[PDB]
Amino acid sequence: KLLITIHDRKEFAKFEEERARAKWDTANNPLYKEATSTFTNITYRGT
Repeated sequence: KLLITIHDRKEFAKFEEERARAKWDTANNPLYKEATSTFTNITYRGT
């Protein structure tokens, strides 16, 4: 798990830039919820 955790947390360590709150918040501002919306934020155009 040691490297499997370091060699993988890279993504987390990367996605951190978006919700980097998951280390001292995760939920704080809806941002954390917006980081996921970043997916729908491209379809949120309702069209």
